[PDB]
Amino acid sequence: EPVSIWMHPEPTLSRDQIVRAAVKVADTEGVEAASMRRVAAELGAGTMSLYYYVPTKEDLVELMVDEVIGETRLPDRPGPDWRAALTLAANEKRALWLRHPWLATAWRNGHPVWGPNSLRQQEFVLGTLGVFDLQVDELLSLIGLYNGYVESFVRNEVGWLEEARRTKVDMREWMRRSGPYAQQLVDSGEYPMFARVLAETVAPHMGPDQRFRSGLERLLDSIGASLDRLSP
Amino acid sequence: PVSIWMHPEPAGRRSARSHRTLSRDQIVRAAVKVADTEGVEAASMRRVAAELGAGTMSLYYYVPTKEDLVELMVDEVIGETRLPDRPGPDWRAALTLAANEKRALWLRHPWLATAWRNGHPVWGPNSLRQQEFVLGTLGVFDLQVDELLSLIGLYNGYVESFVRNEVGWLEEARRTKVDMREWMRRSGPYAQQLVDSGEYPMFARVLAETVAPHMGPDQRFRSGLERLLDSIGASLDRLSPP
Ligand SMILES: CC(=O)O[C@@H]1[C@@H](C)O[C@@H](c2ccc3c(c2O)[C@H](O)[C@]24O[C@@]2(C3=O)[C@@]2(O)C(=O)C=C(C)C[C@@]2(O)C[C@@H]4O)C[C@H]1OC(=O)/C=C/C=C/C=C/C=C/C(=O)O
Ligand SMILES: CC(=O)O[C@@H]1[C@@H](C)O[C@@H](c2ccc3c(c2O)[C@H](O)[C@]24O[C@@]2(C3=O)[C@@]2(O)C(=O)C=C(C)C[C@@]2(O)C[C@@H]4O)C[C@H]1OC(=O)/C=C/C=C/C=C/C=C/C(=O)O
Ligand SMILES: [Ca+2]
Ligand SMILES: [Cl-]
Ligand SMILES: [Cl-]
Ligand SMILES: [Cl-]
Ligand SMILES: [Cl-]
Ligand SMILES: [Cl-]
Ligand SMILES: [Cl-]
Ligand SMILES: [Cl-]
Ligand SMILES: [Cl-]
Repeated sequence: EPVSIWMHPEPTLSRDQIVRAAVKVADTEGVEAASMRRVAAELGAGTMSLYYYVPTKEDLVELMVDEVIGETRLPDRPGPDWRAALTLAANEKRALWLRHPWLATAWRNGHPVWGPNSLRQQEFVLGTLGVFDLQVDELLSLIGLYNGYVESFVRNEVGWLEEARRTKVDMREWMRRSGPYAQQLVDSGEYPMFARVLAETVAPHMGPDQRFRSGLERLLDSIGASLDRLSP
Repeated sequence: PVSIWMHPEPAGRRSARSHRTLSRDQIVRAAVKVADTEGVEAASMRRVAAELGAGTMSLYYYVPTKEDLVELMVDEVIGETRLPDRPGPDWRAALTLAANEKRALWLRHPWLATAWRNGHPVWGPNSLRQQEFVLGTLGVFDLQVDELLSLIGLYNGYVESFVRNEVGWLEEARRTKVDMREWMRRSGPYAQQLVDSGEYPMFARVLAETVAPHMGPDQRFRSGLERLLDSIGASLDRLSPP
């Protein structure tokens, strides 16, 4: 039976060096550029000798994820103020993804990453609502609202940065250039919800940081409303 | 760069050595079939041309870049969703229908979970029509546009995360031969070592008390979706007191 990288003890070179060097490549070149042969060259080592520490590309990615999650700066305990605690975790996750853009898209597996940094972060996040009388699956559903918002926002933010390096058209410029088509769509009268969105939305005109915070505040109100009903 | 939705499409044309007339639609449809069977990376201009019995360069007359092709493919398959013109007066039932149609679509075309790496939205006609339906489900409540979009954000965040993870398991298992249920079996001993450490009590509680993972995929999706709809409902109430 193939053994989890987390159950697979590691014996000049080390697993951590290999992982950190891989991360440094992916940060600027993407995860596909962080091949073993590339990471080997970065460490002045022979490629075959890397496999002794990290048996596969798949395992390298999983190690890379857990390694970076270790960079977040969370207190030991979430404390009683769940809003502040989730805001703190939200801001840290956003900053982490923007430092490591590949996090938004590198993971195409189903299985979760059960390395020590991810488990430690999960304690903090799951613990934020431990002071309400929730069943586990109620808890996990509310935390899914939180993760859903943060990851969707930042995945899109990192999509725009990626897209703009290809096209040199960023979000603001994209909205400017799409205006004549948007008007054509509104004037057709076929998309009245869309027309309402365009006429009335505020979010796209704020900077990214206040747009993130303003969505977070609404997200947290949505969790608070559910808490009112579940644990009254 | 003119967007693909504004890029005027030339007349259908048959190259002298080809049996079939070439059009944008026929190229996108042939691309979708390739992506379904072999993934989006395999659907190079050449491969898609081979499926059509056409020369590679003649495709570029109809679709100028791979990215436009992908945007076209995304909009094409979204046309497959089966939604009525208007959502109707039951918002839970309407978002339930859209959730189940999106999940089935992503299961038919699993590259939808991963192939879109851009920031810009797809404003093709199939996407805009589905967006009207989805946005329309809460349009009758007294909601500011950005409260509406935050609530629809909850809906999409749930459906996409679930199905992205579902399709991930399927892809992962084609490589490893271990699906989710088997992965849970094989990970038992390690999970028990983590619990035994005493360093992860929330994790221990989760492993002890979670029900969802033990359900079959349809029941798990439904049961999460009901909980998501309960949260949207608590928000709808609280947004318009008393
Ligand atoms: C995320 C995203 O899609 O973000 C979009 C951004 C890139 O682009 C934003 C965008 C684009 C263009 C404009 C605007 C945008 O905000 C402006 O607001 C704008 O509307 C503009 C304008 O071009 C205007 O200038 C103009 O040129 C023409 C018109 C007719 C109106 C204006 O005159 C007035 C206003 O200036 C809107 C925003 O749309 C939304 O927020 C859409 C949200 C839709 C949620 C869909 C969920 C559906 C779920 C599902 O199917 O499961
Ligand atoms: C999505 C996912 O991660 O899905 C996981 C699935 C693949 O795997 C599920 C999983 C795995 C293993 C087992 C189980 C699982 O459910 C079982 O429930 C299990 O717990 C099992 C067992 O192996 C057991 O058999 C066993 O071998 C060992 C122990 C200690 C207990 C059992 O004896 C009893 C029980 O049968 C857990 C589930 O965890 C969750 O559902 C976790 C939700 C995590 C949310 C974290 C939010 C973090 C956010 C953030 O940091 O921003
Ligand atoms: Ca508030
Ligand atoms: Cl990447
Ligand atoms: Cl490699
Ligand atoms: Cl490998
Ligand atoms: Cl941008
Ligand atoms: Cl800002
Ligand atoms: Cl793919
Ligand atoms: Cl599975
Ligand atoms: Cl089922």
